[PDB]
Parts: sequence; C-alpha cells; structure tokens
Amino acid sequence: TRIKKISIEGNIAAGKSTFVNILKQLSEDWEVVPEPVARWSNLTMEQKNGGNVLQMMYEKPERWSFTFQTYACLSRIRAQLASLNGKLKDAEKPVLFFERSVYSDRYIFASNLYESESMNETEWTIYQDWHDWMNNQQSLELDGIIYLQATPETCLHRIYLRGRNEEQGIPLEYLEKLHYKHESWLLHRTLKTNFDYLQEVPILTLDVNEDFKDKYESLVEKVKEFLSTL
Amino acid sequence: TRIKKISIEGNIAAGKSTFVNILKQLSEDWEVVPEPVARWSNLTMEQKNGGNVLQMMYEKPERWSFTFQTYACLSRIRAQLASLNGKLKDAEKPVLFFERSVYSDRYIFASNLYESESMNETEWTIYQDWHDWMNNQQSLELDGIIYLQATPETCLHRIYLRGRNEEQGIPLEYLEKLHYKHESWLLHRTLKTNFDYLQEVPILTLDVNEDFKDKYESLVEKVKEFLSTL
Ligand SMILES: CCCN(c1nc(-c2nccc(N)n2)cs1)c1cc(-c2ccc(CCN3CCN(C)CC3)cc2)ccc1C
Ligand SMILES: CCCN(c1nc(-c2nccc(N)n2)cs1)c1cc(-c2ccc(CCN3CCN(C)CC3)cc2)ccc1C
Ligand SMILES: O=c1ccn([C@@H]2O[C@H](COP(=O)(O)OP(=O)(O)O)[C@@H](O)[C@H]2O)c(=O)[nH]1
Ligand SMILES: O=c1ccn([C@@H]2O[C@H](COP(=O)(O)OP(=O)(O)O)[C@@H](O)[C@H]2O)c(=O)[nH]1
Ligand code: NA
Ligand code: NA
Repeated sequence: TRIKKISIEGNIAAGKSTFVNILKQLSEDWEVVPEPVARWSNLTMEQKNGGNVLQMMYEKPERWSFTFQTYACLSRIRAQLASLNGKLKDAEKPVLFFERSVYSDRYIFASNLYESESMNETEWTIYQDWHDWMNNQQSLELDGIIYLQATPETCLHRIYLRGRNEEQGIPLEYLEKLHYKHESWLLHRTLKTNFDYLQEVPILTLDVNEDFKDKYESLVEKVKEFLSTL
Repeated sequence: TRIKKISIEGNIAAGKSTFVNILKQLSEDWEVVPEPVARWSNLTMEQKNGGNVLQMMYEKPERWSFTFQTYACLSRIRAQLASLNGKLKDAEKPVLFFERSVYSDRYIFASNLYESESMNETEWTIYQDWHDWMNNQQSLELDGIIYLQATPETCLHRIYLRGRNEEQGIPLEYLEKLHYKHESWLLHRTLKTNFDYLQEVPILTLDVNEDFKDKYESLVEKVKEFLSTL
C-alpha cells in the first residue's frame, strides 16, 4: 500500500532502540530504520567514518560538530530512503518506524551544539541552509511521531545500564537540556520549525520511566490504536 | 526542447567568467550558471555564509576546507537545478553553460585540499560519500565540457589583472598543481572518477593564453561547431 512513516523520538537512552527492536518483531508489515549515530556507537565506509567522527567529537566538539551533524543527517536520509524504496512492497498495512528523524537531528542535536558554541553562526546557518535544501531535494514526511518521554534521571540511569565507556561522563545537566527541547517540540508544541506540516502531525506520548522490556503490551496497544487513527 | 548542459572548466583566472558572460549575450537560447564561489568572491544568506567561509579558508584552510567544499558544491547543485527548472522553456536550441561543475569541485579543488592535508582522511571520505550520494539523489549530467586551457603563468598574470586582494598571495606552484589536475582530467583523460559516463562526454579544448575579450569570434565559432556535434 502507501507506507506509513512514524518517527520514534526521545532523549538519550530513553529506550528508543529497545522499543523499535520490540516493534519490528510484532508484524511482518512493520520495519524499522535504526539511527546511523546509534549504529556507529555499537567495516562499512559509513561506520568507519562515523566511528572516527564520534571519537573526534568527544575530543573536540567545537571542531567536529558541523561535520558530525551533516554526516549523521545525510546517513539518516540515505538509510530512510533505502528502507522506503526497498521494503514492505507486499505488505497490506505497511509501517516504517524511524529511530529519530531529520527534525531531531536539526532541532534537538545540531541546535544544542550551536547553543553550546560547538558550532559558530556560519556553521549553524550553513547547516540549516543545507538541511532546508537537502530535505526538499516529500518522500520522508512523517504520518506520526511517537514520543518516548523519560525523566533526565531515568535516561542517566539508562546510560549507566547500557555501559558505553564514552557516555559515562555525560552529565544530568546535558540530558536536562535535551529533555527541555523535546518537551518544547513534542509536548507544548512551542518550538517553531521550518516544516509547516509538522504542526499538524499527530504525536503519541508514551511514558517509558517504568522498565518495559518484559512488560510492553500496554505501550504496543497504544501504538496500534494511534496507527488506526492515521 | 531538452536543455544541453555544458560545463566551462579551467584553472583559476583562465577567463571562465569572462567567457561565460560573452556567451550569454550571443543567443536568447543561451543561459549561464555562474560558480557560487566566484559570486562569493565579488546580502543573500548564501553570500554572507560564502564570504565568511572564504575569509576563514584563507586564515586556516585545514579547519575550513571540508565546510567550504561541502557548501560550494551544495550551492552549485542548487543554482544549476534552479536554472535547469527555471530557464530556457521557450528556447528552440537551449544551452546552459555551467561555470565549472560538481566534478571540478571534487576532482580539482576538494582533491587538492586533501592532497595539501587541509582535509584529513575522514573529512575526505565523508566528502566523497556525500558527493557520490548528493549527485545521485541524472538531471545535471553534462552533454559536453569546454576546457579553457591557459598556462599557470597566464593564470598568475590574470589573478594580477583581476586584483582581488586575498588572491595576490596565491603562488605559481599552486596554479601549476591545479593545471596538472585539469590536464590529467580533460586532456590526457587519465584521471579516474566515480561517474562512468564522464569518460564518454565530449571535450572541446580552447587555448585562451591570448587575450580574447575584444577578439573571441574564433573561440565562439569552435563552441558553435562543438554544440552542433552534440
Ligand atoms: C550520547 C550523546 C552523544 N553526543 C551527541 N550525539 C549527537 C547526536 N546524536 C544523534 C543524532 C544526532 N544528530 N546527533 C550530537 S552530540 C555527544 C555529546 C557530547 C557532549 C556534549 C556536551 C557535554 C556537556 C559536558 N560538560 C558541559 C560543561 N560543564 C561545565 C561540564 C560538563 C557532554 C558531552 C560529546 C560528543 C558526542 C558525540
Ligand atoms: C582563488 C583560489 C581560492 N581558493 C580555493 N578555491 C577553491 C574552490 N574554488 C572553486 C570551487 C571549489 N570547489 N573550490 C578551493 S581553495 C583558496 C586557496 C587557498 C590557498 C591554498 C594553498 C596555497 C599555497 C600557498 N603556500 C603553500 C606552501 N608554500 C610553502 C607556501 C605557499 C595558497 C592559497 C586558500 C583559500 C582559498 C579560498
Ligand atoms: O525499559 C527499558 C528500556 C531500556 N533499558 C535499557 O536502557 C538502556 C538504553 O536503552 P536504548 O538503547 O533503547 O536507548 P535509546 O538511546 O535507543 O533511546 C539500554 O541498556 C536498555 O537495555 C531498560 O533496561 N529498560
Ligand atoms: O582574455 C582575457 C580573459 C581574462 N582577462 C582578465 O583575466 C582576469 C580573470 O578572468 P576571469 O575572471 O574570467 O577568470 P576565471 O577565474 O573566471 O577563469 C580578469 O581580470 C579578466 O578581465 C583578460 O584580461 N583577458
Ligand atoms: Na517486522
Ligand atoms: Na542569453
């Protein structure tokens, strides 16, 4: 049929990869596009570039933020378009779940890096110009967003559970800032973007503070109800 | 009709902008796309970004080369596509002359900046990946290339004639390196690219060592003969 495109949004270690890997197993009509940055954070040219860029980012964010953000967003568009053109062609009710979106790339991450002075004004204006044009040159437009809403403290604890060495230094204050941006964008809907259609996109907010790995049936029921409304 | 796409290639100050501004005046069926970098080197957001990036490049090329090259190539694709979709719709024999191409961006300039250590391997691999994908995601494929072939010494003298303050320090050695790349790509056809069709694209080589501003009729005759073969 026509593939429904749903973005899964949320803070670092809210449980997006966990949730998407749950969903993919529940229907042959359901496919997922993992976030390139998540895959880099685990042989391919993108993975080699991504692992180098991430390591350089941790060392010197004010040098590498523009390069990282442009490659993360390119990598995501390529991966989303490949799934959209590759998969679900025999499906009766096709749904593609994106682990985050080109909108979180710009309005959460790249925006935060500009706000932290890791990009200068020229880098940030080049990035927005690049993004505005790269997304118009639509096929990836979202039918819905699922917001996995967790407290900064939950996400800090989940960084600890996941155990990536590079992340154990990330402080609660950073997660608080990303949390505020997600709340402004997806709960209050106060954050202005350059994609008018986003103000009209339905949003499902799921509280994921309680562990769901062995107990996700209520969350998935909410997803199936939300999907039926689209 | 179908618009013929012709790239004008050549070293710094070979006379490309001069030649393109001559051609545009000779036919209502002929239009030109000036190089964004050339326009930055003279109020628009691109011009402000471009003027900042160029100035930063002269100060610290090993910091800004990746950012510059990505924005120069994006800016060119946008400008070429805008002309291709905007212009020549009532023309009987439409021709769009590009001041350089996405191929000179990568195989002349970005390649030289990698060779000079102004981009590291990751920057250069990200750039080529970005380029390979950004050009496939064809509408800008060239029908022909016109190579304005000038000696490094001619180009050094023409930098002097043009008088841009920032360029008066550019040394003959740099122009010699760019000259060699153009000769390898467009005369010897030894330079390998990732665009198979380029090996088959017709090339017209014009010697522009002699001043042509008041005496260009033989050059244009060669252009009209070349166009009739396409
Ligand atoms: C898991 C997070 C990875 N991540 C990013 N991830 C992204 C992204 N992810 C997915 C899609 C996308 N488009 N971007 C951007 S940055 C990331 C974050 C940092 C970083 C930035 C700031 C702080 C604050 C520390 N200071 C603040 C001053 N205080 C006085 C002391 C404490 C700490 C660490 C560094 C490197 C990377 C790589
Ligand atoms: C008119 C040229 C502008 N240009 C470029 N233009 C481009 C481009 N143009 C058009 C499309 C495109 N994609 N790229 C790339 S760099 C440019 C060139 C330089 C530059 C690089 C190297 C040297 C060598 C000097 N040293 C070498 C060591 N020796 C011991 C002493 C002498 C001197 C100057 C700096 C900034 C810019 C901006
Ligand atoms: O209900 C949950 C959700 C996540 N996690 C753990 O929290 C960490 C972060 O989850 P994930 O990678 O899914 O977070 P994302 O960054 O993808 O949002 C991982 O170690 C998960 O196994 C958990 O224990 N219970
Ligand atoms: O036959 C010519 C061609 C060019 N020029 C001058 O050479 C300089 C560089 O020309 P242009 O800007 O066209 O070079 P491009 O960088 O565009 O190849 C300018 O001052 C031109 O006016 C000239 O005097 N005679
Ligand atoms: Na599935
Ligand atoms: Na004309």
